[PDB]
Amino acid sequence: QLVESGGGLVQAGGSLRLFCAASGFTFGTSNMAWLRQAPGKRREWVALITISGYTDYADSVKDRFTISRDNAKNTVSLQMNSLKPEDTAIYFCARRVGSEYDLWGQGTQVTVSS
Amino acid sequence: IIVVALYDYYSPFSWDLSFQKGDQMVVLEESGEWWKARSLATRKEGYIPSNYVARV
Amino acid sequence: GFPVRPQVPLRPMTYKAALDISHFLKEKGGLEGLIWSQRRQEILDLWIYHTQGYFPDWQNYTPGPGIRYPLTFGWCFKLVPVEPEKVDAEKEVLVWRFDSKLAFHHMARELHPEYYK
Repeated sequence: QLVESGGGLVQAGGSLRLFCAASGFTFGTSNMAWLRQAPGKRREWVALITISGYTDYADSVKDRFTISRDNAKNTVSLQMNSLKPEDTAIYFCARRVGSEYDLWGQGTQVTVSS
Repeated sequence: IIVVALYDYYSPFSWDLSFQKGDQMVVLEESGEWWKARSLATRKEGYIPSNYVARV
Repeated sequence: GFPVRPQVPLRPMTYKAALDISHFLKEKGGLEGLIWSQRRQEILDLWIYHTQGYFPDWQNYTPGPGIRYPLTFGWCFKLVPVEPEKVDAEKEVLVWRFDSKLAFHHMARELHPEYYK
């Protein structure tokens, strides 16, 4: 299982920190990612943290978001700064294998207002 | 190993030594076919295409 | 007296040449943000062939969809969707994007270790 938490109501310009606890499933040799899905729209890749702890981010997410992992707990986090209404979405964690996303959780709701 | 340039070589890259036909250079390193050289005139160093030069 | 200078000596791309050339283009602002195309990359690869002698067989990227990472460790550009984001990777429009971390992190090899044996 992949169970994310941290979601809530945020004012424009505010911050939020998301967290995922991962079960199964060999974690340490897994590339991990956070994605998000707005209503009606298509899921959008947001951040990636690689097996050897290397990171990458979408454009819309810049120098605002930060993805990190902690190997002792089978856990991955997403720090989100300077939030905007268009960041509103359900955010979920996933395992990336090659070009595809192997596993993914149901996610946690982030709602940003102004 | 002193060498002279058979042709002009202009490179936009900082790691290369640009030169003109005639310019003499000292070879510091025969590292394949791209050699590290130093210009006698300016003392600037850089890589050079070995087929652009001939031994003296 | 033949007035054309010879082709500079030929050689295969290395980590360090890719790093060096990536950084040159970064300083010049040469590729950043440019929409990728087969022809543009060919001009890029042939310019490196002509000026430096590298066989133009090195500038390959992971298959996507989404960001395409360089197979050649040392090359510090990746291709990023500019109209994100599609299911068919062949329909995604990409731009070159410099990424300093690609000098230290072989992203392609971590996502696609099968390419490396």
